[PDB]
Order: sequence, then C-alpha cells, then structure tokens
Amino acid sequence: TGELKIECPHTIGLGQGLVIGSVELPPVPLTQVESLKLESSCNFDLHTSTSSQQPFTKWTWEMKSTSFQTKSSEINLRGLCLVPPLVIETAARTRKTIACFDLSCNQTACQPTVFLIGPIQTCITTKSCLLGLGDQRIQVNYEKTYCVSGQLVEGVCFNPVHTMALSYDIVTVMVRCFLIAKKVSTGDSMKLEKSFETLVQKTSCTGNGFQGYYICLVGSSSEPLYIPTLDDYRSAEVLSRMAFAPHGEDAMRIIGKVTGKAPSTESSDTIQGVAFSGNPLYTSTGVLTAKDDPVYIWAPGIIMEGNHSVCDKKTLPLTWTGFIPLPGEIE
Amino acid sequence: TGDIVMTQSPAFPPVSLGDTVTITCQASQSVYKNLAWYQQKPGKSPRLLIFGMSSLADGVPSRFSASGSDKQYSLKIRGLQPEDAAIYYCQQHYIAPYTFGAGTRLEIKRTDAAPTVSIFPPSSEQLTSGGASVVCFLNNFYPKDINVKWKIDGSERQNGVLNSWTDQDSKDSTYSMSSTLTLTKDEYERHNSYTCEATHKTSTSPIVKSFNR
Amino acid sequence: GQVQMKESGGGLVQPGKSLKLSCAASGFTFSDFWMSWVRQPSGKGLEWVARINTNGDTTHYTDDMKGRFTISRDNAKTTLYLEMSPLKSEDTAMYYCTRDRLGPFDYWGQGTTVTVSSATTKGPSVYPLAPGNSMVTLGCLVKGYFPEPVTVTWNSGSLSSGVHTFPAVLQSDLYTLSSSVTVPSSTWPSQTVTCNVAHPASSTKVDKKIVP
Amino acid sequence: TDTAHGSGIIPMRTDLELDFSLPSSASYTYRRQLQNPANEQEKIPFHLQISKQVIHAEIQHLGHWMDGTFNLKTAFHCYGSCEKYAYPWQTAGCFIEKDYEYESGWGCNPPDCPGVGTGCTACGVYLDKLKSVGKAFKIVSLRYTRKACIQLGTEQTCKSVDSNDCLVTTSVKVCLIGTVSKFQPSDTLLFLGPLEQGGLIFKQWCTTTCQFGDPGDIMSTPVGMKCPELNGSFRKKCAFATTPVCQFDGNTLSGYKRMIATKDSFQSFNVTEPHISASSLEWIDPDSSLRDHINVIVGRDLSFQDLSETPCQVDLATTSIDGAWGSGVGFNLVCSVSLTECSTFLTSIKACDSAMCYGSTTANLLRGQNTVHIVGKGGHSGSKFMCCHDTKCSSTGLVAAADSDKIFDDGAPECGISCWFT
Ligand SMILES: *[C@@H]1O[C@H](CO)[C@@H](O[C@@H]2O[C@H](CO)[C@@H](O[C@@H]3O[C@H](CO)[C@@H](O)[C@H](O[C@H]4O[C@H](CO)[C@@H](O)[C@H](O)[C@@H]4O)[C@@H]3O)[C@H](O)[C@H]2NC(C)=O)[C@H](O)[C@H]1NC(C)=O
Ligand SMILES: *[C@@H]1O[C@H](CO)[C@@H](O[C@@H]2O[C@H](CO)[C@@H](O)[C@H](O)[C@H]2NC(C)=O)[C@H](O)[C@H]1NC(C)=O
Ligand SMILES: *[C@@H]1O[C@H](CO)[C@@H](O)[C@H](O)[C@H]1NC(C)=O
Repeated sequence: TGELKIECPHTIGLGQGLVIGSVELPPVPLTQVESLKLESSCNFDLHTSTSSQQPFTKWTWEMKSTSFQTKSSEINLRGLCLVPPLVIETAARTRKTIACFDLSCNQTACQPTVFLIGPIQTCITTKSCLLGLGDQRIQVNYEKTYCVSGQLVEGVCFNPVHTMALSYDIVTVMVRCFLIAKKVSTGDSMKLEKSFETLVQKTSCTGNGFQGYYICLVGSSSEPLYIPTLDDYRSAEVLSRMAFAPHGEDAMRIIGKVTGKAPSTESSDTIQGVAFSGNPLYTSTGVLTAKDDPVYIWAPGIIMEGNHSVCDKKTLPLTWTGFIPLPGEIE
Repeated sequence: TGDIVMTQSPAFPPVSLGDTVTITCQASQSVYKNLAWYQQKPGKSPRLLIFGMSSLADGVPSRFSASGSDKQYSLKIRGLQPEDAAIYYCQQHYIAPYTFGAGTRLEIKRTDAAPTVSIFPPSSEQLTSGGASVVCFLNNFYPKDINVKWKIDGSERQNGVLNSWTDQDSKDSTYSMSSTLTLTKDEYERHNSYTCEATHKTSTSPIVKSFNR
Repeated sequence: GQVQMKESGGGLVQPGKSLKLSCAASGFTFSDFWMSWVRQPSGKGLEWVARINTNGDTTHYTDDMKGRFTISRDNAKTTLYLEMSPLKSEDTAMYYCTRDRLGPFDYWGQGTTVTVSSATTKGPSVYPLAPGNSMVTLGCLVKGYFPEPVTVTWNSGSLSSGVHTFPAVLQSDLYTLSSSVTVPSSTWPSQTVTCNVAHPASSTKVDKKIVP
Repeated sequence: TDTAHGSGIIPMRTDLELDFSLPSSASYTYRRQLQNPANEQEKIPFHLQISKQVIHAEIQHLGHWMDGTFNLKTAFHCYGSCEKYAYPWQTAGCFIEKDYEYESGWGCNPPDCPGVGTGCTACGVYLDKLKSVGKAFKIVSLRYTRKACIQLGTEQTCKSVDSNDCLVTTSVKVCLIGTVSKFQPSDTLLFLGPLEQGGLIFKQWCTTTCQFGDPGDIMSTPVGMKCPELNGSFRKKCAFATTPVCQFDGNTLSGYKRMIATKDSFQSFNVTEPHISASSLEWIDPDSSLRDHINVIVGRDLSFQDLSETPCQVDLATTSIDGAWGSGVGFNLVCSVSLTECSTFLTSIKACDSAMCYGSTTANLLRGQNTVHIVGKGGHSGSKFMCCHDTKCSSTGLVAAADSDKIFDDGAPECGISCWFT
C-alpha cells in the first residue's frame, strides 16, 4: 500500500482553492502499463475525462551492432494526466475530483506517479479512502494541518503574500503543473514554447507551434495558477525554473543520443533524446513543440529533448514538479 | 598631535613572479579590527583591497589575504602577477582622526631585458619656434638602473638635458626612459652629428645610435 | 548597476581666491551613504579632508582648514560639492570624492587636479617625431604647457598596446612631456598614425599626422 | 505638606567628576542638588538623562542564503567523447561534473559495447529545490550613539553624543569615550526570519573557497547565483557485465542542514526598533551585552547668582490611583504637575509615602499643567501614596487594597530596617 497524503486547511475560505497530493508507486513491467486503470472507493465525484482512451506515439530503443535501434508506433493509453481545458480551473465550482497518473519508465519498467486534485470540501467528508492502480493499493490520508493560517512547508508554518500590488519571509514551496492542449484560431497567444524561447534564446526558431498552457497548484493547496500569466511573479518563477530544469526538480546510466519518428508515420525524424538504462528518474511523457495539434509521446528508456535553447525535435513534459521561493510571513 | 601613527615600511626588495609576498603595517596604538588596505596603481586612483582586517573587497582576486596581531598586521599575496605591482596603504578607523599610512611599493623580479633605443631629430614645426630638441627613447628594459649620455660631434654634453623615467609596466614588468637635449637653432646649425649612448648591465659595451644633419 | 563617480571643477587658481569642486555619482543610492573628500599631493600619501552625512546636518572637517572648506551635497541630482575659501600654496593636490563607510572608503573617483599658483596659463605645442625595419617607433612631443594635466592618445585611443606616455618635467613654470608608440613596419607609413593631444586649461586640441 | 524625600545635596567645594558604565538597553537618570559652599540655603538642581544605546553598523549586503538537496546521476556512452554530448545536470542551477573520458576498459563495461578505451562515463552532482532560508549581512564599520540631556538650574541643553563628540556647555561636559561591544567588524549577521526575531553571528562565513556544507555555500547574490564546490571525491563502482554506476563518498547535508543541526554552537542576538537601509543597519540591543563609558564633569565656577534668579516653580497634586500595595502586583499613580516661571524644566516625580518612595518617573515639563504617570511596587496596608517633587509633596494621598529597563539615582537616603516587614 502506497500513501497519498492530503494536507487539509482549517477553513475553506474564499471558495476557489483545491487540495492536491501525489505519490510515486513501485515499478510495473511495460506490458502491464497499457492495462492500468485507476479505481476509487473514495466518496468524491471523479471527473471521467482522464480514464478515456488517448493516442500516444510509443518510442523505444534497443541495443544494436550508431549502437541504437529506435522504433515507434501509435497506441492508446488510458488514465494519464491529459486534463482538458477548464477542468482543473473550475473544479472548485463543479466539485469534481481529478485523479490521473504520469509514467516514469526505463526500457522494461514504469513507475506510475498518481496525482489527486480536488475540492477542499473533501477534507470535511473524508479521513481516508482507497485508490487502486493495477495490483497496487493506495491509501489516501486526509490530515489536518499543524498551522493556524498557512501550510507546513519544510517543517515551518507559512502564509504567502496575498495583495495584487507590490509592497517579508521567504519560503520555498512545491509546484505541480499539468500540460493542457488549447488552440485559438488566430495569433500566437497560446504558443507556449515561444514563451520559453524568449526567456532562454539568442536567435529566432522557425517552427514551434504547439498551443497550450500549464495549470499548476502551489503547495498542498491553492487556487489554480495559469502559466503563463505575464504580469504574475509566480508564473515568471515557474517558467524560469522550467527553463533551467525542463524535466522537473528533486543510479541512472546515460548511453547516448537517439532520434525517432513521431508520429511513426513520419518519413524523417521529428524527435530526439538521450537513451538511458537503470532506474527511471524523470517522467517519460510529453508533447512535440513543433505541432499545433499535439503529438503525444511516451518514450520509455529515453529522456526526450526538453532543452528550450534547441530549436528542433524538442518536447514539453505532460507534468512538471518543482520548487519556487515565495515571499510571505512565517508566523 | 596625539594621533595614532601607522608605520608602513617602504623600500621592499624585489620578489620573483609567482611567489608569495607579505607586507606589514605597524600601529602606534591597538585599533583591534578597524584596518583597511588600499592599492594605488601608478597613475590611477586608489582601490579598496581589504576591509575589516580579514574581508576581501568586491572585485579583488582570491589570492589576497590579511591578518595580524595587536598593532602588528600583515597583507599576504600568493601567486604574484605582473598586474598587482603598485603601492599599498593601510588605514585605521578605530578612533578619530582616521589616519593613513606611508605606502609600500612592490617590484616584480623578471629576466634582464635589453633596451629598445631610438633617436628622433627635431621636426620642422619645432624649428619655427626657434629652438631644437633631440629625443632619445629607451623602452622595455630591466632593471631600472640605466645611464644615458649625449654626444655632439664626439664631444660630451651634460647640460640642458631633461629626462624622465616611467614606473614598472603592469603587463611585462619593464621600465622606460625618455631623454631630451634642448638647444636653439643658432647652436643646432653649427654641428652636424648627434649621438645618443646608453649603458646598461645587460651588456658592458654601450649601445650607440646617432644621426647626421 | 555599476558604480561610477566623476570629479570636475578643478584647475588653476590664484593664491588667495576661492574654488568650488563638484563630483557626480551614479549607480547607487546617493541618499543613503556618507560622502567624503580625500586629496593627495604629487607623489605623497593620502589625506582625508572632509566628510558629510546623509542629509547634511553633520559635517566633519580637519583641524587645519578651520572654516576654509565647506562640503555640501545635492541628493536630487546625486552630486557632491566642496567649496574652498581663499587657498594657499599648500593645497595643490588631486582631490577624490569617496563613498565614506564611517571609516574605510570603498569607492574612489578619477580625481581632479587643483593648482594654487600665481602663474598664467600657457598653450602647449605638439611636434611629431619622424624616424631618423622590423618594429618602428614614433614619438609625439608636447612642449611648453601649464598647468597639468594633458591627455595623449593615438587614433582616438584605440592603440593602448605598445604605448608609453612619459611623466612630464617641470622647467621654471613650463612643463613638457613626450609619448612613444610602437607599430609594425608594415603599418607605417602604410597607415595614417595620428597623435591626439588635449589640454583642458588652454582649451587646446591638436591632432597631428606623423609623416617622414 | 512636604516630607524629607529630597535628593543628594552636594557641596561644590571642588569639581564634580563622574564615570559611568551604561548597559546597552539601559537608560540612566542621575540627579542631585549642587550646593553653594558660601550659602547653605543656595542650591540649584542638576539633572542628567542618558538614553539607550543606538548601534549603527555600515554593512555589506551578502544576499540570500539558499538551501538545496543533493543529487547524483551517471551517464554512460559507448563511443565518442565526454565533451561531445549534453547531460541533464549541466542545465541545473548548481552542478559539478567529473567525467572519466576515454577510460572505458572491460571490467567496468556493460553487456553491450565490447570496446576498450572508447567510451565515456560522466558523473553529475547537482542541487535542486533551491529555496531561500535567510538573509546575510557583513559588518564593515560600527558606530555607537547616545542622546543626553542636562538640566542645571534654569538652563537646559540636549545633544546626541557620538564617540567623536561631546556635549560641552559653559559648566557641564559629557563625553563618550569607550564602548565594549559584543559585535566587531568582519562579522556576518544572519536573519532567518524577519528582523525583530533576531539572528545569528558567523565569523568563518566562506567567501572565496566555499564548499557544500559550509555557512554561506549557496548564495543568491543580486548579480546571480554563486555555487560552491563539493567536499569529497568521485569513484567508479562497477561489476561484471553491468553498466558502471558512479559513487560519491563525501558530504551530503547542505550548509543550512548542518547549521540547524548544530545551531546551539553559534552566537545569537536580538534587535529592537530596527532600521535597515541600502548602506546601514540601526538597532537597539535589548540583551544588555554592551557597555558605554561616559565621563561627566561639572566645574565649581557655577556662578550660583546667575542660576538663582527666577527658578522653576513646580506644584503637584495626586489625582488618581490604580493597583495594589502588594509586593508583586504594582500600582499606577497619576499626578497633575504644574510648572510655572519656566518654559521647559527637566525633573522627575516620585510616588512616595510617609516613609519611602516606591517609584519614579522622569519627564520634561512644559509651562502649565502636566499629567504624569508613576508606576510603583510595594507599600503596606495603611500606605497613603502621594506625588512628590524634591521636597514638596501633594496635600493628600490615596491608598490601594490587597525591570522597565530604567535606572534611577537621586542620592536619596533610603529607609533602614524600620520599613522592612511592617
Ligand atoms: C528498469 O528499472 C527496474 C526497477 O528499477 C529494474 O528492474 C529491477 O532490477 C533489480 C536489480 O537489477 C531487480 O532486483 C532483483 O530482485 C530480486 C527479488 O528477490 C532479488 O532476489 C535479486 O537479487 C539478486 O541479484 C543481485 C544482482 O546484483 C545481487 O546483489 C543479489 O545478492 C541477488 O543475487 C535482484 O536484485 C528487480 O527484481 C527488478 N525489478 C523489476 C520491477 O523487474 C530494471 O533493471 C531496469 N531496466 C533496465 C533495462 O535498466
Ligand atoms: C541546451 O542547448 C544549447 C544549444 O544546443 C547548448 O548550448 C551549447 O553548449 C555548448 C557546451 O555547453 C557550448 O559550447 C555552445 O557554444 C552552446 N551553444 C549555444 C548555441 O548556446 C546547451 O549546452 C544545452 N544545454 C544542456 C545540454 O544542458
Ligand atoms: C533574545 O530574547 C530571548 C527572549 O526570551 C532570550 O531568551 C534570549 O536570551 C535573547 N538573546 C540573547 C542573546 O540574550
């Protein structure tokens, strides 16, 4: 039994906050990954979006005798954290709970990371409940916070700044973000990879057309944070940490550079990365930055290219976990 | 006056490049930690090196350090470079008035170099003024002990000559000297040949460079 | 970002006239530090002169200049001033405006020269030095100027390598110095080497092309 | 109705010199009555009020202290060189990489790559979860100031006495000469939270050669990040027919973790009324760990004739009481002090009874009515507390039923054993 801890605040407050928790489970063989279904015995209202079938290009490597053979094909996965637009943003109002997983994989095995997001009211209704994923049971524990006004962060009770203007103590908090595909008809407002390129590039990249955004939750509970929100200091912070740690923040053995075709029907290579063996470390899921219409990739045993300074064959991860410093008061 | 005196010993013998050096600064009274070290390159402005007797100033290389006991402090430099060959001062700021020191100048010890001598005749623009001036340059030599001598048609001339010397270079640790023999047009039109001789320890034979009129 | 301080207002004054020095500072909060003036004679040690606090209600001076020097500041323009009473011959030095940290001085400016003498300004004369191989050298003579200093550059100052500006010599109220430059024989007289001389007091600006 | 609760009368046959050692968070109140040696009935008041110590420290902003987590990864390649490919640790905030370029033998080789001297084994140590934990400042210079006020006869003079200054008048001189300080230059003050919570003092704060675990290893300077090196060495652990993993036998805990572990081994300090700017840090030390040496001297040429014409008249009356006479409860007395024939007059009022005086309060009275509060502790059941000046007291008093960081020295003769347990 794994443990997914939810830190519950003393009050609901302004209504629009969500609780979030997550746990990384033990390795399962690859052949079992396509069968994985999240089950819930919990007394909450599961959003059905994530358990539908979702098309991915599977990209894999084998030793050959540069010394690699890669290949790819299109498959359907279910239960992954591909959250539709507005679902997280309006979950406090709809009273919907999002439960989904990401995959961190080597060639032969995957560690699912289960994410649970939902309304703060769940803390009134629920002390503990169970999720299942394949053969693993997950104990969700809702636990009331030691603090009076904030959250337990690095063993310290902390409340961040709230005002919209400019004016403190500084505490480093966890941020968890989910990639959302969202197109507009006209212009470049949703061209997410262009935002990264302005932050970390010298010269002009021609074709990074992916349209979407990240939706993030800060700490154990917060209102959703949209990335990018141009004049928000927290958005700026998350983007900068993404730009320097594109596979998130926290033995794996690097083998070499690999390329491949995504989707597999492409005549030439559209993706690159670094093949590895040993313990999976980063998530193995992302989207090509080059296509407006998302091309989703699952690349077990390969760290797909996420360096924003590169122009071609790069990706954005489906989920991203890191840390940002927040100004506020320790109490 | 009842002020504190900061004894800074000048006239430090030259030291080789890349070695470790240490300059001392003695005080007439214990100031305990209120000591600052400064660096004044030749021609440039002073520069704060170390404050608080142990704290490096911003923009100072990591090869600098300072310490000291009661009224006896030191400044240590490890891995000498040709740049940091200048004058160093120590200032106490414990009790008013905040006084400075005397100053200690370093000297990098390099290999002996031969001087690049050159002579220049008076220009046509200077002849309009009524006087003449012969210039003789001696650049990029070591050590600083050098001698110059002027010859007019073989005869010795040791009056009306104005010469100056430059400090040690911050790039190759060499010295230079410029001598100028000033005369009038009435006297310049009487003689034909002018010679500029130099005597340096790099060669017992004096180097000669002359020109005719 | 970067800290930059420049002095101005110096020159030559008669022995018994007044003079006010200015100093413009930038790159830091001027209204949060103590300011101070420190002068240094020709080839002598440093000498603290005055000190002012943030607003300007507390000013420290030396026991020598009893009411002769007056330090002031303007936080609106980030400027430091030093008004001087009728001076004497013992005040001829170079004055620096420093950022006093209640003790040590952590930043020094360029420094301006103040001369207190009964002499008159004299205009310099720039004379080129033509050769008379492998590495040719050229000269530029600045004769008969007063007072110090002068500025000598080569081709708008983009010849810092191989340059040698020599200290001037005083000959009965008339200075004179010379500069030496070294360029390869393939550049001269293939390219136009120009000597630039500037004298602030006499408002002199001479650019001479060195030709055989 | 007056009572013998006067101040210490001092005949001015010789000069009056005094030495003081004021604590850091202490305010002194020394008052006497200087007597003319030619007339017993000619006395002038002398009051000396010294405030607390104000510490002014010109500091250098070191920046923010960062806390991170240790992580190690290994990257293996069969052909090529180590300086040919990229690694995920090279793009982190702080990273140190040691690679075994061209050192591919056969005992450390995996089941793949049957080659010798052609592979590459890179090892990367990086730090993640970088979050600020405190702010650090470095002391450049120190300055101590105290505000002093004197009251001699009818004259009143105040000044902020520095170390290089003295309050000098025609008859009184107050100088500040020495200061024993807990702080000294080149010290590093670290504030974990806000200013009022205090901080810690570090002497060996690393500046040039910082290592992971030292105080000040990871710093968030305004120019950018300043990452340290590691305290340890790398090694390649490998088995037969397995990919060579990379080990690091060194320090894993960060500088903040070790500081939290041995926090009790560092010097602590508190601050009160802090004022920090881009160049200074002013505060009053409440721990009373600093001592100031003050020299006061009053000449005997006081000219008692000039300081006697039109003295300062003071009338008072007790108007309110609140508290208890028990030793520990305390009481608060309200006095209506009326100052006449003087614009401003610095004195002090005491809450006295038939025998003793259980409290005092120094105030600079203005011409007219003045409300003065006096705190007191002690007294008996039938104690009728009254307001009192030097000698004159109020007409009536009040009775009750059922430290402050001030020092009072008026030279009054205290009651003996007759006032103990009665
Ligand atoms: C992808 O990642 C997975 C998970 O990280 C990884 O598979 C695992 O590998 C380990 C070690 O390689 C396996 O561990 C074994 O566990 C059994 C359980 O009883 C042990 O008995 C075994 O012990 C023997 O082997 C050791 C060899 O060094 C000896 O030290 C020991 O004394 C015993 O002789 C053994 O350690 C583990 O079972 C798998 N896990 C799964 C989920 O299959 C996999 O290697 C990674 N894939 C790649 C291609 O890198
Ligand atoms: C991210 O991508 C850029 C571009 O490929 C890499 O930048 C190059 O890095 C090498 C070695 O650090 C330098 O010699 C080049 O000059 C860089 N080129 C450019 C255009 O910046 C960068 O190293 C990559 N980051 C990684 C792999 O972490
Ligand atoms: C700071 O104040 C606290 C208050 O309880 C006290 O315990 C502590 O000793 C003080 N610090 C010092 C250095 O005295």
